[PDB]
Amino acid sequence: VSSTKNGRDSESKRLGAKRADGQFVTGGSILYRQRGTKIYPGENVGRGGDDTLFAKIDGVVKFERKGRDKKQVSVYAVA
Amino acid sequence: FEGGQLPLFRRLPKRGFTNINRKEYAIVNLDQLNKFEDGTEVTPALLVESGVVKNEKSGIKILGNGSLDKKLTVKAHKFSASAAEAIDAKGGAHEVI
Amino acid sequence: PKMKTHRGAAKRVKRTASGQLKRSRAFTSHLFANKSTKQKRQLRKARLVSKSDMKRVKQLLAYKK
RNA sequence: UAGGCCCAAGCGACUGUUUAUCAAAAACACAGGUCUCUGCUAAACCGUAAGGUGAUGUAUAGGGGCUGACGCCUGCCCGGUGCUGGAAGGUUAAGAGGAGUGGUUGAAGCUACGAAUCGAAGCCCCAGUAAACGGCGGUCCUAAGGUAGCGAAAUUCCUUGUCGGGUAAGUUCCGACCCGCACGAAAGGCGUAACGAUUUGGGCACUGUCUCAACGAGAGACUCGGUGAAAUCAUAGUACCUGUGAAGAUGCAGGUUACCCGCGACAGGACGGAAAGACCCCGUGGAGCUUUACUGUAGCCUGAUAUUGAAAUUUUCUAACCCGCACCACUUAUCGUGGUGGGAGACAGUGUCAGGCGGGCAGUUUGACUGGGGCGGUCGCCUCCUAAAAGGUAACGGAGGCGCUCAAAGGUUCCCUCAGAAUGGUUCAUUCAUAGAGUGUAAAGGCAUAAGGGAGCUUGACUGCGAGACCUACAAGUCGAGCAGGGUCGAAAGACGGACUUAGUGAUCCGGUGGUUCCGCAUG
RNA sequence: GACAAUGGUAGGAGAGCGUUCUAAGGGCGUUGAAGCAUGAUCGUAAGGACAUGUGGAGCGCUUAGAAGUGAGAAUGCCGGUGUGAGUAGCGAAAGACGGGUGAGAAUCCCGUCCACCGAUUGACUAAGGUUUCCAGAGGAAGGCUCGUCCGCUCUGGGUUAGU
RNA sequence: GAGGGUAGCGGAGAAAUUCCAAUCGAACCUGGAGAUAGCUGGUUCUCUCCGAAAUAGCUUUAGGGCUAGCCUCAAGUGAUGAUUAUUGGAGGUAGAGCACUGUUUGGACGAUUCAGACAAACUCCGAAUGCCAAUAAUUUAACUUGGGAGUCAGAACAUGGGUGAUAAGGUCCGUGUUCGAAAGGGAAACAGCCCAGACCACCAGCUAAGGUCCCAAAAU
RNA sequence: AUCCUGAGUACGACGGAGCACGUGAAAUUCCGUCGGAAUCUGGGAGGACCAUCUCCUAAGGCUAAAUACUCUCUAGUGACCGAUAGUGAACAGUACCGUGAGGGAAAGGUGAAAAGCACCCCGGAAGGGGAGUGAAAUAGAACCUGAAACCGUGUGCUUACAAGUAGUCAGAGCCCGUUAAUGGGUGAUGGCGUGCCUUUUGUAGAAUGAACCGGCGAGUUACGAUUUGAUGCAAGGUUAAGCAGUAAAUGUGGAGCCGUAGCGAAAGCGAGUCUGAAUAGGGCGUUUAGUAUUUGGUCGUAGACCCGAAACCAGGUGAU
RNA sequence: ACAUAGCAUAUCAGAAGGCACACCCGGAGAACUGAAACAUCUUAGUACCCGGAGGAAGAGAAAGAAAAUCGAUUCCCUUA
RNA sequence: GCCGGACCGGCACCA
Ligand SMILES: [K+]
Ligand SMILES: [K+]
Ligand SMILES: [K+]
Ligand SMILES: [K+]
Ligand SMILES: [K+]
Ligand SMILES: [K+]
Ligand SMILES: [K+]
Ligand SMILES: [K+]
Ligand SMILES: [K+]
Ligand SMILES: [K+]
Ligand SMILES: [Mg+2]
Ligand SMILES: [Mg+2]
Ligand SMILES: [Mg+2]
Ligand SMILES: [Mg+2]
Ligand SMILES: [Mg+2]
Ligand SMILES: [Mg+2]
Ligand SMILES: [Mg+2]
Ligand SMILES: [Mg+2]
Ligand SMILES: [Mg+2]
Ligand SMILES: [Mg+2]
Ligand SMILES: [Mg+2]
Ligand SMILES: [Mg+2]
Ligand SMILES: [Mg+2]
Ligand SMILES: [Mg+2]
Ligand SMILES: [Mg+2]
Ligand SMILES: [Mg+2]
Ligand SMILES: [Mg+2]
Ligand SMILES: [Mg+2]
Ligand SMILES: [Mg+2]
Ligand SMILES: [Mg+2]
Ligand SMILES: [Mg+2]
Ligand SMILES: [Mg+2]
Ligand SMILES: [Mg+2]
Ligand SMILES: [Mg+2]
Ligand SMILES: [Mg+2]
Ligand SMILES: [Mg+2]
Ligand SMILES: [Mg+2]
Ligand SMILES: [Mg+2]
Ligand SMILES: [Mg+2]
Ligand SMILES: [Mg+2]
Ligand SMILES: [Mg+2]
Ligand SMILES: [Mg+2]
Ligand SMILES: [Mg+2]
Ligand SMILES: [Mg+2]
Ligand SMILES: [Mg+2]
Ligand SMILES: [Mg+2]
Ligand SMILES: [Mg+2]
Ligand SMILES: [Mg+2]
Ligand SMILES: [Mg+2]
Ligand SMILES: [Mg+2]
Ligand SMILES: [Mg+2]
Ligand SMILES: [Mg+2]
Ligand SMILES: [Mg+2]
Ligand SMILES: [Mg+2]
Ligand SMILES: [Mg+2]
Ligand SMILES: [Mg+2]
Ligand SMILES: [Mg+2]
Ligand SMILES: [Mg+2]
Ligand SMILES: [Mg+2]
Ligand SMILES: [Mg+2]
Ligand SMILES: [Mg+2]
Ligand SMILES: [Mg+2]
Ligand SMILES: [Mg+2]
Ligand SMILES: [Mg+2]
Ligand SMILES: [Mg+2]
Ligand SMILES: [Mg+2]
Ligand SMILES: [Mg+2]
Ligand SMILES: [Mg+2]
Ligand SMILES: [Mg+2]
Ligand SMILES: [Mg+2]
Ligand SMILES: [Mg+2]
Ligand SMILES: [Mg+2]
Ligand SMILES: [Mg+2]
Ligand SMILES: [Mg+2]
Ligand SMILES: [Mg+2]
Ligand SMILES: [Mg+2]
Ligand SMILES: [Mg+2]
Ligand SMILES: [Mg+2]
Ligand SMILES: [Mg+2]
Ligand SMILES: [Mg+2]
Ligand SMILES: [Mg+2]
Ligand SMILES: [Mg+2]
Ligand SMILES: [Mg+2]
Ligand SMILES: [Mg+2]
Ligand SMILES: [Mg+2]
Ligand SMILES: [Mg+2]
Ligand SMILES: [Mg+2]
Ligand SMILES: [Mg+2]
Ligand SMILES: [Mg+2]
Ligand SMILES: [Mg+2]
Ligand SMILES: [Mg+2]
Ligand SMILES: [Mg+2]
Ligand SMILES: [Mg+2]
Ligand SMILES: [Mg+2]
Ligand SMILES: [Mg+2]
Ligand SMILES: [Mg+2]
Ligand SMILES: [Mg+2]
Ligand SMILES: [Mg+2]
Ligand SMILES: [Mg+2]
Ligand SMILES: [Mg+2]
Ligand SMILES: [Mg+2]
Repeated sequence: VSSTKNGRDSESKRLGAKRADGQFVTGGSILYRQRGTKIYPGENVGRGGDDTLFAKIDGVVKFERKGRDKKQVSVYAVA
Repeated sequence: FEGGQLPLFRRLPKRGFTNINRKEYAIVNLDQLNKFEDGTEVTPALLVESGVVKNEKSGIKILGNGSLDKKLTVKAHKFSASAAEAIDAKGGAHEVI
Repeated sequence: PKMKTHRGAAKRVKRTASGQLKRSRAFTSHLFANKSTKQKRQLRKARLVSKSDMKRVKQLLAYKK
């Protein structure tokens, strides 16, 4: 007969990218959900208390290289 | 009924109370006061007679929406500040009765 | 006979000008040490009955205007 | 027409009784035994009561429990439960009692509460009680660890135990052994003559039970005259084989076979007829039953108070109340009602209120998931893999963690850089060392901008918010720039609305506490 | 006129057919209404006509209104009639022949012989039934066949108490 | 034998759940009463247009229900929908590799080095795809608000995986198709495979899958 | 106001009950038990309670009308039934069933008029064939009409080598001749072809249901809600009960209801308001359309689409 | 003891029982059911049973409603 | 939680 000691999992947190490179976003739009800095805050982008990356102004999202092994996301005004 | 899930009106809290002595007034605006000619004395009886006010409630309150454009002596139970100012500034007068 | 109002619901909602129902918020009775300051501050603010819930419960408050 | 008999074993002593209609028995009863209650208006029982049964009886009697003639006997345990008896030490209700507090009008008054203290039974405690409920293990422990007798048994799982007898051959039987899975002394132990439509083994007699069937008689069947139903039934001109198919085909495919219609026969199929499967599961279905399930309740016990009085200090008295107590009358009357004596007596009974006991009786509850159900496991939250390089994604798939902690382990400014190894020294020093350390805690993602280490100051682990987003059926959950009010650190730019991030939680209703430019039922 | 669309369960939407009743209008009918029956008729469907026969007194059409408004299934309810089928059965047993009656006789009556019960298949009380008792007449149905017979049908009768 | 008595929350019981008027774990009759039935069965004329679902979440919930998803009807809005091309991006699978963690086989040297292998929870690396967006070609939706639903048993096949045994016409998820709700041709017959979507009529024609000796159309 | 004006009363405590109101801050009314006032300078009520004010005057009784019902009677009515309907009952609480309480049917129609068939014939009769009556007797009493299942008689085509959901498409032969239509009946022979309903992932299914035929047999109505269509009026819209009228339309009736203003728990303020210290920000609002009646759809309360439990309770009937 | 109870007589005829007992007043009073279980609650003071009457019954002449005042009871509309 | 002894013992307990 027997039984299993497993069978547990937490709810999935729906992390990852929320806006695309080259997309226009209003200020405050969440750009990236993550644990830790998998992607860094770049220009006009903030990092929240739970590592969320969000736009500080309205503009266009740009995911870019940051050094050799890191990356960042910025937001540039359309003008 | 939600099939045994706690219903919305049980999961939300009750709020507030009903005032037993609550007063509600029949409201007349200045654009409604336009109907009468200049120099007329407006009373609650006159308002009910001409049909502007259907039910008197706890009294008659004059409110400041719209434009008056007439000179009147308005006798009512309550006036808003803007309604009183507009009545007085159009050449007329108001009195709380 | 006349339809009966749902008395608990009538004690919990109010009717807005456009026909919406203003409601209070759950999680506002106790255990406030287990909730953040922002959580309680924003739970202080009222919301509306959602559209799906309204589809379910409209007839319970038909007389409540 | 009229007993078959014998040997041996289990059970029950015996005659009797029982499931009308599948059980007649080893079950019930029984005479006998024992325990217990009961002093008579007995106890017990029926009834709301009156009235009754018990009994026109009176402890050699009546009710209840268990055992079950008779013979020999019936061992240990009173820790637990029940029962019996103590004690008034603690705990508790009505009721008594009023310290005191508030509301209102400087009071009183009215009003809402209200604390010492008193206040029974029960329970907690002690003792006894086992033919009371029960228990009679695994140096250790217990209340105590099975006496006599019996034992592979109506009890023995292994098991057809082993040995002997009976047979040519015996899983049954009889006799022994004891290793009693899991006998055992009145839910009685071991025996027992007689008895049994009882169960079991053996033998004689006897036979169509059988080897192995044959013949004969009669009633049906069968033919004719008369009379004439029924269950069933989608329509039917209703073949077989191999296959196909909801996985077992008269009816589909491909073959094979078969001229049309009766009658007597047989039962392989028509998953044949019959009864909306009794098994099994499911329904927030029902019913009967149980109890240390929940909530009640008939009834019983106990206290206060009313009926309910009079004197001493529990005792006394008589006059209310009571007598299924005697005599007398109504009255040819074991009812009743009055009268007189006697008994008892402010008790009892009864009413109201209170506390306790109360499967005697009642209403109900007693989850779901599940490779059927039960049993086991699981049930919310966090992290990883499965998960197919966005997100999401299941199984009783594979691994772990959480229901906190920290007054700094928070904020800010400044400074600093680790593990390991080798080499020398009775932790100290040098060089390699991108982290191979540390990060409160599980994992993953991050971090030497350090998010890791230390130091000074400090309390932003603020108040009112909040454009805009993420997540999402809802209720919830998450991030958030900026704005204002006041601060902390820093020279300053600036940072700070707890913690490297992600678990550490629980709705509503109701109640408690603090505040309150709110309401407050004619007015205050 | 030239292009497109039109499989469909649960289900949504639309347009219609037919039934009964009502209002108003307009009609049919003993020179034959409704209903029923038959036909080789018409419309995209539900359905609508016509002709003939039967029937014997009511009934269409138009517009609108209102509904007990449409059945093939509920082991549906009621009624009728099949199938099984000339099949099972005809309910413990001894009858035979002669004579009679009669439309008709195994079955009724008479006779002879035979057979069965006889601690009873005999005889008498009670309960229960309630006219079944008797006579004459009858034979549709009842009688498990038949029936001239009967506990059946018709008519008329019958029960007498001081013990 | 006769005459009587005990009655259903009850009687009676030498005790069997036994009997109380042919079925007693609580008789029968009438009434409350059309109890309740998240269950089974049934639900009656026609044609036309559209046309699902068998999923998620929560549920004393699991063959029930609610909200969402998918259908329909009507109003609105108006490029916001679909596909492809180009361009930009997020991410760690296939494969590969051993730089970390772990596993492992031979050498050599005084643990290091050399060579060679293994991994869902290893990664110095890393596709094809798929996804998110931006402005050209093609295309026809898309969204909002209201009225009305049904669905919450799914099945096979192919493929990426778990589980089982690289068993099952097994089971649980991802992806696509078909059945469901789809007739027609093929696969002998054969829901789920292959071809292909039936408005009606024709004794016209061309093809698909599959076929062309006879059954049986077309090549001995 | 000298005297009187309802005493075991009012009231209170405890336990209950009735009040829309479940003991609640519970006023007001009643019952049981126990206690227990005052006396116009009094007493009660105004939702705990106190004070003030206001209203009233318990513990005695009587009292028509507007209201409720229908086994009845009289006079009438119906977009109610028309013999399986409508009462169970058009001819019955009968027949029949049960010990009993109790359950409980079936069954209407000749014809205008009985003129209900004199008489003859077969037959014991029954029943027939004539003859008569009648407009009609296949209107002859088992009587209007006379469907279907089912049972028979006659025969135009066809059938005894054939394997079948019985048809359909093709098709000779034979027989007929119409609502006259590129007709009717039958059918050698060839192709194709496993009923219907329900329930299902999937049913020829060997899963369910139906012997056949006929009749009967299931989303209705009332009152509310919401939405859509229609119509009237429009910053307005509309009456309810009642009264009048013919059981009508309608007239009258403006009480009331929905709109014209929202926001707030509330006091309140008001085109704003709430939050807030804020002249900030944010929520809900303003920046015209409603209302009455009604067709359709859907929901709620009612049994609510129909049939079906095992059971529960109450009052009776049974020991033949 | 007196009386009373009791026992006879004489006169009267008051009660009894029935119903459409439908409606009404009073006593007493369920359960299935709903709450998606169930006990408070609901079904419901309903069904049933019992008593008493009338053409009606019940209520009725303020120790009332109220907050500007009204003026017995009952019933209809509305409040809702 | 209320109280008596040294936690024990009774009582109380309707989000
Ligand atoms: K005794
Ligand atoms: K003891
Ligand atoms: K499973
Ligand atoms: K994943
Ligand atoms: K007799
Ligand atoms: K839905
Ligand atoms: K490696
Ligand atoms: K009280
Ligand atoms: K009454
Ligand atoms: K329920
Ligand atoms: Mg932080
Ligand atoms: Mg944080
Ligand atoms: Mg015996
Ligand atoms: Mg015997
Ligand atoms: Mg038996
Ligand atoms: Mg027997
Ligand atoms: Mg015994
Ligand atoms: Mg002891
Ligand atoms: Mg002893
Ligand atoms: Mg065993
Ligand atoms: Mg024993
Ligand atoms: Mg002993
Ligand atoms: Mg013993
Ligand atoms: Mg014994
Ligand atoms: Mg023998
Ligand atoms: Mg024979
Ligand atoms: Mg024979
Ligand atoms: Mg015969
Ligand atoms: Mg098939
Ligand atoms: Mg197969
Ligand atoms: Mg076969
Ligand atoms: Mg074949
Ligand atoms: Mg045969
Ligand atoms: Mg069978
Ligand atoms: Mg069944
Ligand atoms: Mg019980
Ligand atoms: Mg119940
Ligand atoms: Mg289960
Ligand atoms: Mg299992
Ligand atoms: Mg992917
Ligand atoms: Mg992913
Ligand atoms: Mg765990
Ligand atoms: Mg835990
Ligand atoms: Mg820190
Ligand atoms: Mg007051
Ligand atoms: Mg006040
Ligand atoms: Mg098509
Ligand atoms: Mg179509
Ligand atoms: Mg429709
Ligand atoms: Mg239509
Ligand atoms: Mg029509
Ligand atoms: Mg009908
Ligand atoms: Mg039928
Ligand atoms: Mg037959
Ligand atoms: Mg024969
Ligand atoms: Mg036969
Ligand atoms: Mg035969
Ligand atoms: Mg025979
Ligand atoms: Mg015979
Ligand atoms: Mg005899
Ligand atoms: Mg006779
Ligand atoms: Mg005969
Ligand atoms: Mg006779
Ligand atoms: Mg039995
Ligand atoms: Mg038993
Ligand atoms: Mg017996
Ligand atoms: Mg019986
Ligand atoms: Mg009921
Ligand atoms: Mg029913
Ligand atoms: Mg379509
Ligand atoms: Mg790989
Ligand atoms: Mg499968
Ligand atoms: Mg497989
Ligand atoms: Mg799939
Ligand atoms: Mg389906
Ligand atoms: Mg197909
Ligand atoms: Mg499709
Ligand atoms: Mg094949
Ligand atoms: Mg084929
Ligand atoms: Mg198909
Ligand atoms: Mg060709
Ligand atoms: Mg060919
Ligand atoms: Mg009072
Ligand atoms: Mg008085
Ligand atoms: Mg008829
Ligand atoms: Mg009738
Ligand atoms: Mg005729
Ligand atoms: Mg006729
Ligand atoms: Mg031939
Ligand atoms: Mg041949
Ligand atoms: Mg064929
Ligand atoms: Mg199946
Ligand atoms: Mg078959
Ligand atoms: Mg079935
Ligand atoms: Mg059948
Ligand atoms: Mg039928
Ligand atoms: Mg409905
Ligand atoms: Mg409706
Ligand atoms: Mg709905
Ligand atoms: Mg009467
Ligand atoms: Mg319930």
